[PDB]
Amino acid sequence: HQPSDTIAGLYEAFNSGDLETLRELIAPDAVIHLPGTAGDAEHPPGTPRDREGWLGVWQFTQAFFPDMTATVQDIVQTGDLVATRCVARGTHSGRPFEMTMLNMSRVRDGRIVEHWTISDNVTMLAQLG
Amino acid sequence: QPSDTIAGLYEAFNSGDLETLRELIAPDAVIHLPGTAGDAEHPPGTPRDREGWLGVWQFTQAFFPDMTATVQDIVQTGDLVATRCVARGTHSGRPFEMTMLNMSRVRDGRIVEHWTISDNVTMLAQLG
Repeated sequence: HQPSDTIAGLYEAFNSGDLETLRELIAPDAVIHLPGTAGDAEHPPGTPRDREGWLGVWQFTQAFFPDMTATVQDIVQTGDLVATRCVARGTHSGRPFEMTMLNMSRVRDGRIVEHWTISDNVTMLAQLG
Repeated sequence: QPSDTIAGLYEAFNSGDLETLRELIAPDAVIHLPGTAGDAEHPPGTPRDREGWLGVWQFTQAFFPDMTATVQDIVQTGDLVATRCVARGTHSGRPFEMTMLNMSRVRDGRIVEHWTISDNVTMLAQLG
């Protein structure tokens, strides 16, 4: 049950802003598949990122939603593959939101080497307005 | 096995096989669809039942008649199955390829709870 621990560790490290642990748990050359909403001028939607590209998107999001946290609700593991359902919880200027995240991660030697994630942004925006 | 149920589900969606869909999904299943699937009568975040889900799926099928969903990775622990799928098609001459992530609870060979989200923004970027 090591890969499951890696992924649990990841979301805790994101919540705490723990860069050292994030960089331990994600390989520098990991293949990160972010959703189309995270696409920009340099990465069109569908283009994979590396670790530091992912951590860059995370930091941008955190600037807008400084109290946003992810809690793991369900986790399943088979071999080196871990899938998770999380709930992202925060407030936008005093109005609380609650958004589902679904993730799939490949772990090798206790490091994430591939990751897919999508968030239910439309539901979050419905809650805020 | 629960893995077999979920593999059967996506095959049944691809084939348009309503009979098998209704066998594999309990009528009272709790279906958590993304906010894009919300409307005037069912606000974003409100769970649906099977027939509500199959209603949204029929609209989606009618809109992208050549779309297929292929299970790429499947993980199982107990009664919980997660899948990564790729939805593929060609919409009016433009090919598209979009990730779907799903999580399903299976009991007695039927889906009783389901969460799904699809990377719609990437799909729309590929078409326009």
